[PDB]
Amino acid sequence: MTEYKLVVVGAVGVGKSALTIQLIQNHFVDEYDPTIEDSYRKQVVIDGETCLLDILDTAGQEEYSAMRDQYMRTGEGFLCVFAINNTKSFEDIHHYREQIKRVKDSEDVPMVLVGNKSDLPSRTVDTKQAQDLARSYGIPFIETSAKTRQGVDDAFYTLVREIRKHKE
Ligand SMILES: COc1ccc2[nH]cc(CN(C)C)c2c1
Repeated sequence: MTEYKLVVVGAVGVGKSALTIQLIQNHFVDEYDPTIEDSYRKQVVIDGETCLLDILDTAGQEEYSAMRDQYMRTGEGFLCVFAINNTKSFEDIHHYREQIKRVKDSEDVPMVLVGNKSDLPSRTVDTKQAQDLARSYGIPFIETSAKTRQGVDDAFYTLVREIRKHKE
């Protein structure tokens, strides 16, 4: 069995744990908890292929800068989930992108753009502009609300598809 190695990163006020737990045990928590290092490993079926995903939830606080630059070339995919309600996290993505490219040492890298809190009428991040920004890198942008769970399953399939395309 192929063990997929990926991590979940994001800014403050995104609610990353809402999306992870939703797929892990189908549960949604409204409470906010700054998960520093929480393991979310589960058997996932991708295209009829049951595999083990080493999913880890990591917080992106400035308190851990050196620790965050310690190692990065040990992950296949970096789940960068932002919130459509947080315009800061949307613009911050550029910084994260630059960081990834710097360490990856390669431009050929499969990535996707998923946004959380799409169930909020308080939209700050425009989908049109997001599409343009995503198309600049060649990555797809999908709105994935954890509360109602809209297009989250399908989004995960596409995320892994690009990784498989990179494999072969
Ligand atoms: C770079 O740190 C990473 C990246 C991806 C990973 N997949 C699995 C692991 C290890 N696991 C114990 C979290 C991991 C670490």
